[PDB]
Amino acid sequence: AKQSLDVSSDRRKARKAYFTAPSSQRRVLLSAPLSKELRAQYGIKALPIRRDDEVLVVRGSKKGQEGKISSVYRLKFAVQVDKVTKEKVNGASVPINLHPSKLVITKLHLDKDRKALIQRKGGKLE
Amino acid sequence: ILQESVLNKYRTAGQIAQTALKYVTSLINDSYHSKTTQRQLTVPELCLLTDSFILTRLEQYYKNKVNERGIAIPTTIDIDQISGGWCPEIDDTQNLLNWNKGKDSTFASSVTGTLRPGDLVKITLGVHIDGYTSEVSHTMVIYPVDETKPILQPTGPLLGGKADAVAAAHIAMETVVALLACALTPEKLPASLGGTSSGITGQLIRTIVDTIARSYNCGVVPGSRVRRIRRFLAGQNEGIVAEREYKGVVWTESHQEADLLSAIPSDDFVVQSGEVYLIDLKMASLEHCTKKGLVTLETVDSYTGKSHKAGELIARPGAYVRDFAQTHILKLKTSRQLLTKIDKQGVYPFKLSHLSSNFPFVHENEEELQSLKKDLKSFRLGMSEISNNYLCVESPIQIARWVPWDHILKATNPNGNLSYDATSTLTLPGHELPLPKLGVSAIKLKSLMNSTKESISLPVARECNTIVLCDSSVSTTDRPELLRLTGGSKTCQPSWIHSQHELNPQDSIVQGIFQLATLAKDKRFGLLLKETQPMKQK
Repeated sequence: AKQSLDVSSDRRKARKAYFTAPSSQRRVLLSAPLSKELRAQYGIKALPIRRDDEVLVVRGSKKGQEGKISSVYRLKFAVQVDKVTKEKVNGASVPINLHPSKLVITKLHLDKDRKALIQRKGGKLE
Repeated sequence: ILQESVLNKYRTAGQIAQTALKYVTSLINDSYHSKTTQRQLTVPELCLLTDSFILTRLEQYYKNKVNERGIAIPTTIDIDQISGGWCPEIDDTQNLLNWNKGKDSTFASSVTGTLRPGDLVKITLGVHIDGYTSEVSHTMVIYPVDETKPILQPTGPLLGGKADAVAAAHIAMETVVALLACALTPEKLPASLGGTSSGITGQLIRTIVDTIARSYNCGVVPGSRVRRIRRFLAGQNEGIVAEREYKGVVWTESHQEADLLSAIPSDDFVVQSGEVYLIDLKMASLEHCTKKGLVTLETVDSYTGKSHKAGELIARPGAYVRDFAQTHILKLKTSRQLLTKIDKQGVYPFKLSHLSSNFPFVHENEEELQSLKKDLKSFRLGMSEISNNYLCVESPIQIARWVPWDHILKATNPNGNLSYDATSTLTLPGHELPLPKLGVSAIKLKSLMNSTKESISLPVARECNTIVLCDSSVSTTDRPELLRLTGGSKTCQPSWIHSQHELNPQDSIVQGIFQLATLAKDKRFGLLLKETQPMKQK
């Protein structure tokens, strides 16, 4: 149960907030957990998913498939992985929209900012 | 059907083309290699003087006897990555400088018009008489001049991927000439290369050319062909105008896809006697390609606002093509007069400077050049309305580009076969499928090429000849022989190059090539290859 008077339990307000959230909030909303090995290596549980990291699909019909994040389509709350597609006979290939909470990060794309994020979340890289 | 008169017309056109090519080679050597000339000639000046020399030589032959004669392919000079279509007008120099201000230095030779050491300069020109066409194209190399030596010679050979491309193109030209000459004496074809009772096929042509390109670590640029030439139908505009009947062998991105996996041209033909064949070969160096990729072409426009890319060339094509199936009465008098002159020209691609009454100039004068430019400004005014109503089209400027296969495989196209560029002016390349097996269209492939960061450009070398298969009756000496109308050891003499590759002799196709070279070098009991000689000038 909530204890703050500044937090709302109203379903209508929560859903309006989710569906009108801007792009910077959608980045936080589209977080993904790390794998077991990465979790032990970095000491953190989940990160906001970004464009160049490698994932494992752990739910849905495409379960067990791996690949690199191709795009983070925040407008449609989805991510697209390069190896996870649907094909037609005329040669068409349509990316599968995957939700990042149904993925698992297996390799992180590290930069200065990402390292700072891990270290301020309590990571212990290298 | 061949005849003495047809053969004579082909011989005359070929001699004119050889003389023009020798003239431009001498001009390049005087401007950059001999360095005796005070002023260095630039590319548009070279093209203009070449066209004038061709017209003045052609005026003397077949007067009041032939309905149509003139320049078949306007003089084109291409540099390195630029694979064709570069015949700029003289009134576009300041335009090119202004357009390419703030760009890279990669196309500096073409932007400025001044050649630079190490450049692969490809010269292409063709002459038609009564619709009987002879075309020639030769790659040469620009070298720095030595100083210590008494005699002007290069400091060293051309080295690297450009040398690989030049060698591949030259050896492919020689081997194809020998193979097509073996069609007249089929019993002389080497046993391993093909059957003693078997003829020459486009399959054999393709596999020999591919073997040579693979040996020299080069690709075959998708514009290459070995086709048959008929009266008024020489493929003078192959990517623009369609043809009812086609007999020859082409290379495309589709052929590259099929090779990696293993009106429509097909290699299911036998080379027959008494025919004229054009062989045009472009070899692209794959020196900087550390992976396996696809060789394609990027088209040049005149819009500097279409992107922010630093290594992009901005230019406007100089050659136009008249579409005689389209009729529309223009509203400008200048436009109507220009259309009358364009219809006077013919079914060959033309330059606006070719349409001036002053051109060709009797005496190269400053006032003559000024009068030509004065005509040229009004010609541009008329040309804008002529092209706005689809009466003429531009023959494109193309750059050879390399796209790696992993990007194509990872890319997703939601439309597949159905996607096509509907804003394209020309129907033939607009409705194109470079990858029939993968369902990747031309517009999709252009998008992938532009999106790649590893899509680089490739230097290209070019060799193109015209040959006639003269029978026992048609030839002088009562034996069949191959008459090379243009090209050979007098005009298309190779530059000084050195390559680290060679054909590995442990291949049957390579052994057949070597046997063909032996039979060519034999002049008594082998192949008879009679080369057309340039006429004298001074």
